[PDB]
Formats: sequence, C-alpha cells, structure tokens
Amino acid sequence: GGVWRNTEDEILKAAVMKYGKNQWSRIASLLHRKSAKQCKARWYEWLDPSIKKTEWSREEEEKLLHLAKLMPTQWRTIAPIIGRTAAQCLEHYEFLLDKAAQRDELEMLSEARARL
Amino acid sequence: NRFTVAELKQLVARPDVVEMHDVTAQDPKLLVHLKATRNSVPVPRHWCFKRKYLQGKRGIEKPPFELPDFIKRTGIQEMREALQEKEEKIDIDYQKLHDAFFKWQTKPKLTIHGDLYYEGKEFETRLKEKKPGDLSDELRISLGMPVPPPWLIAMQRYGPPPSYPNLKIPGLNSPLYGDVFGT
Amino acid sequence: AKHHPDLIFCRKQAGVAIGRLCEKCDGKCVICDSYVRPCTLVRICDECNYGSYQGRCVICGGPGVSDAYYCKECTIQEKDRDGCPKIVNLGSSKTDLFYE
Amino acid sequence: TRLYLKAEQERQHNYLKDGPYITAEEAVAVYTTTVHWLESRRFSPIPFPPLSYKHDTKLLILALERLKEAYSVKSRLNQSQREELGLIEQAYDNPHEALSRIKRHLLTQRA
Amino acid sequence: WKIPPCISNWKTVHINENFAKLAEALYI
Amino acid sequence: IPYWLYKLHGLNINYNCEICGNYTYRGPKAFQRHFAEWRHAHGMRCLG
Amino acid sequence: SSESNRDRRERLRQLALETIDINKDPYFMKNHLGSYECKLCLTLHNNEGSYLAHTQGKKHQTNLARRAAKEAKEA
RNA sequence: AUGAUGUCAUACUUAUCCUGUC
RNA sequence: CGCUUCUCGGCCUUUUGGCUAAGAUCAAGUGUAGUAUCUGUUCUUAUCAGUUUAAUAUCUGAUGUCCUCGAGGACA
Repeated sequence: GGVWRNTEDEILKAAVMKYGKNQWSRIASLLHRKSAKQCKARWYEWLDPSIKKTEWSREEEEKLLHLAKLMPTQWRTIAPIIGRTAAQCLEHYEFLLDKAAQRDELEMLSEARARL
Repeated sequence: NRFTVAELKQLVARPDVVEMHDVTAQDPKLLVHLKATRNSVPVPRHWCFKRKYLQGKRGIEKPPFELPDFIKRTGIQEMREALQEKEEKIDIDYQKLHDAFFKWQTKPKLTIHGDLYYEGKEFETRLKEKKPGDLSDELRISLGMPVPPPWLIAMQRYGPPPSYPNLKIPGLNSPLYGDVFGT
Repeated sequence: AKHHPDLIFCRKQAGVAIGRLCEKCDGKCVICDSYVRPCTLVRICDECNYGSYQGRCVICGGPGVSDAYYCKECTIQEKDRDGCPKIVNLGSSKTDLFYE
Repeated sequence: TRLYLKAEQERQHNYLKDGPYITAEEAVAVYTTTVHWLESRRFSPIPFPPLSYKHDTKLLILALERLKEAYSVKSRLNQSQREELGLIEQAYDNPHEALSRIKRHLLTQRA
Repeated sequence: WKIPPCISNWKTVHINENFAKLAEALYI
Repeated sequence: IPYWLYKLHGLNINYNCEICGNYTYRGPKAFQRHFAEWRHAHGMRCLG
Repeated sequence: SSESNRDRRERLRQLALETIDINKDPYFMKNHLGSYECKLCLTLHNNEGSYLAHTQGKKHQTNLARRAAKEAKEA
C-alpha cells in the first residue's frame, strides 16, 4: 500500500504540526490508511519541511559522482552527507546520471613486453 | 421547414406564452394550444440551465429547522437541547402531546396546484400588490398615528396621484375603518 | 427492485397456480419489496410453474415453503393486477459470490 | 539497551567522521588473496535469479515455510506481525506473483 | 534573565580521504 | 486565455437584437436578456 | 471499531478546526451535515482533507486582486 | 467567472450479498 | 511654570505538584450495481457544406503557383 495521496499528505502534515514528531502512534490514529511506521517514514521522506525536493544543481551532481565510487553500496549513508536526505532522490539522480552518460605467465609476458 | 417566431405569434390567439425554444419543436400549433390551456402548468426553468437545479445554493447558509408552534408548545425541543448539552429522561407528559397533535393542531400554509418550486424561491416573497390606501401594521407603528395616514393630508393639496388615477382615499372623494384608508 | 435493478420480471399470463416464497425470502413483497401490510396473494404463471418449476420462490427462486403475498401499497396502486412477476433473468447477483 | 545503542551511535559517527577504515593496503592484499583462493578452487560464480527456474518455486515454498513457522507459532499477534502473516498467506495463495515481486525487488530496490 | 518556552519532548566534516583512497585502490 | 470558459459560457456567438437599437449580442442568453431590457423598451417607446 | 472510528473522526475534526484557527482560513465554512464548504472556491468538500487540500488547485486568492483593485484604486 | 472532456483518490445509495454446486 | 525617582489605583499575555521502560500499547472488514463530490489537463480558427442540438455546442470535409522566415513579397 502507501499511495500517499495529497489529502492524506495534508492530514499527515497537520498531525505532525499539531501532535508532534516523536509520537508516531498518536498520528496513526487519525488517518485510517497507514500504520505508525509508514507514517513516520512518509514524514521523514516527503512530509519533512527540511527536504529539498527541487533545485538539482551541478555541485550536488559532482558531489554524488565523487561519492558513489568511494562507496558503491550504502546509499542511505550518503543521503544526509550529500544534502538530499530523501533516500530515494539520490538513487534517482544516480540513475539519471547513468542513463544520460550512456546514450605467473601473465607477469612473465609483461616482463618480456617491456624487454622486447 | 421551420416557421419564425413572429409568424407563430401572429397565428396564435394567445401570443403572450410563446417562447424562443418552441420554434424548434416538431409541431408548434399543438404546443401553443397546450401551453394556452386553462389549468396547465409550465415546464421547469432547468430545461436550459446547466446547474441541475441544485448547485446554485452553494454559499447560502440557512437555519437548521423551523419547527411549528404545535411542537414548540410541548417542551420537547428544550428537553432535547438539554439532553444534547448533557451528552456533549425528561418525561414531561403523555396527554399534552396528544392534545397538541389533535386539539392544538395548526394547518400549515399549503400552495396552489400551479405553484411550482422556482430556483431560489426565497428572495421573491411577492404578495398580491399592497396599493394606495392600504398599508401594513408595523409601518403604521413607525408612522405612529393613532386609529387618514397623514400624507393623504397632502394628497389633498397636490392632487390625486398620476400613477393610480382611479384612486379614492378616505375623507376626500372617498367618504374608512381599521387600517385601510383608500380604495 | 432494491436488491437488484437489472432483474427483469416474467409478466406472463396469470394462471391458477398460487405463488410461494422461500425461507430466506419469507415476508418480502414482490413489487413493493416491503415487509408490512400484505393484502393480496401472489399468483404464478402456468409456464412458470410446471414440474420442477412448481413450488419455487418467485423472488428468491429457491425452495419455497410459505405462500407469497403482495403489499397493500402495491395493491392500492394497482401494481398487483399486472402479469406474473417471476424472476427469469439473474444478472449481477450471486455470480461472483459463488467464486468466493 | 539505551546505553549500548548510544555506544553504537558514537562508534558509527566516529567511523564515518574519521574515515578510519581497515588499512587499504592490507585490504587490497586480502581481496587479492580471496581472488586467488577462489580461482584455485575454481568455483563458478553464483547466477542471479533464474526467472523460469525449476529451483525457484520450490525454494520459495521452503523459505516461506520457515518464515511462517517462526513468525507465527500459536495465538499471538501485533499489527506488524499481522501484516506479515497476511503477506505470507497471500504469497502462499499466488506464488508466481510473489516470485515476481521478489525478483523485481532484488534487482531494483537498493534501499 | 528570562526563562523561555520549552517544547521539545514527545508528549565534523563527515568525510575522510582515507575511505576514498581505499575505494580507488580496491577498484585498481 | 480562457478559451474553454468562454466556449462553455457561450461567448463569441452571433446574435443581434434589432429592437434594442440594432445592437449585437455575443450570446443567445445575452440576446434574450437584451430583447427585454431598458434600452429595448426605451426604443420601443420612442418608436411608438 | 465503530466507536473508535467515531472518536477518530471527532479527533480529526478537532485537529482540522485547530489547523483552520491557527492558519486563519477565511474561506472554510461548515455545512449542516458534517461537511466543509469553500466560500472562495465556491465548491463542496467531501471530507476534512478535501478543504485542507484546496490551496494548490483553483487558487481563488489570486482572483481576489480584481476585487482589491475595485475596492481600492491605489496599490 | 460557470461549463467541457480527462487520469485519479474520497463519500454516499441500493434493508445488495457469503455455504453456491453439477 | 518644567523635569527625575518612589508609591497607590483604572487594566490589554503565558500560566498541573514529581518520577520510573518516550511510563508501557493496539487501532482489520467481503462482493454485485450505481451516484455524488474534490484535484489535474485540453479548444482565439479563420470561412463555408453536411450530420447533430430546443438553440448552441459537438462531429465530419477543403480551395490557386514560386521564394524567404501562419505571415510578407511578386506574377496570372
């Protein structure tokens, strides 16, 4: 599930503004569609007021390109370091950057490769 | 193949009921004969509208319910309000409700057979034509005259009104009891 | 009716076979589909009650136990003097419920 | 519990704050030792999910049986455990769709 | 010297060059 | 440019009322309201 | 079940009333059947989330500039 | 400023209905 | 006559006595038909002919040649 409609998103934002942040059970008792963990994940993913959902620049693209090679896995560790902190915009930006840019005898051999 | 509105109005004996949409029918003579009947009712005004006769009252806020005097004189509304205030029993009487339902029964204001429901039907509280010589109570109160209304003293000097020439008002050419001082 | 707007009645010629109602549809009217004021009994058609089609309910179509009757509101509105209201068609009802 | 989670918090912020890894040269030697050992034993690489496999449905039933036998035993619940049991039952009802879901997740969702 | 309101209760550089130097060495 | 709103409202429709001083109307409802208006009645009273 | 749903609907109505009092929305109006109705948008709202979502589509606040210019000729 | 088609939730009604089988 | 401080009164904010594991937790509805209400998006097309509509609306068809970027120029 978890379609995350706009009328549910406004109700979740009102519940986060009214009830609190560290009370996930109190916010899940006024929606009748998701659980407390799903509501907390939505509040930390899309309903967070500090999430930069737009303005993808070249400095952040160069920061993410110079970080995916140092750590290939663990995209959640590079979520708050890059500045996106959405845990899904980083993978989407990596997919966009990958799609747009696509469009003993062995040693003895190399030893004689330099001597020849 | 379709006659004009002037030709349909000149041929009809009662041309005060012809409309602009009646020329687009398949038989205007039968429609003009049926629309000029004695006890016929016209069609609703939602035939050309696009609001489906129920979307025009958007911002109009009205009262919840207007109860009659036969229900208000039983004390059930105050007991229901007290029960709603306590929740947010009475047992007043059993024969008084039967008396208010049978003996103290008020006949409501019905309507005529041709009195169809209009669109608004609340801002056009029209009533006959209270003319010259006949006025309502309260406006008597604002006027404050004890049992002529005093500007029919000046209907002496300046003359009978152009607007209602047939006029007679008391004491002048009309030789009056209660409210009505002219006919 | 109520339970089914796409259902069509038989409206055949009235015979001498008295109609019956099933145990699951007992007390329900045929035209008015009410539970109070029974005034006239239900009569079935001759082709609608023959062999295995006899003793079946008019509305429910199951095993009829008690005799069916028409509502008084349908009797005063002359809705009971029509043809035999046997349920012939069965659409959008008890079809997907058999799969579950 | 609160103390040891705080301890892991401090160590994780440390091991990312300093980048103090596992001595890159020794790391490279370890990776090379592993590559050489695996080649010497000549182990084949493990194939990714064979989509029409004879192995597939049988493996999925075995894993779901273990998951059911653990997560439900007898007459307890939650709401999270309820959704878990429900998805388990749906998998045991429409197995090929579940194998499709698993394959799509394992090849897609790297979060 | 005034006490403000208190409603909070529920009722370095973060990068090191050694990790990148280890990752590039592992890639090489 | 509210093209759909003017199309649904009935704008840019050819209509003319010769009784109301030969004026033009941009809709059929506007032509029906212009035939019974102050200017149309004034022109009818001035015509006799 | 049903009583828990009634209590949740009452808590949601109270939270919507508190949010409308905090944000000071002058277009939110209550109906006589337990629903909301927008005065500026001149449309109906089925639930409390419907009136709380009428801030991106059909922005009637930008259409009040003509009434503000008619009320006051100066800026 | 209604209205238009349109992908997409949300409420409401039908006293709708859960043992149906060869 | 003007100014500084102090007091008294007419009055326009917020305001629960604590701590333990945030003190500890959860929050079920099925199908057949059908309707309503929200949101988002599309028609400045000019003219004529036909279908269509209460009238609209809508739908269906097209008109000279050359060059340049629907518009402009030249020729018949």
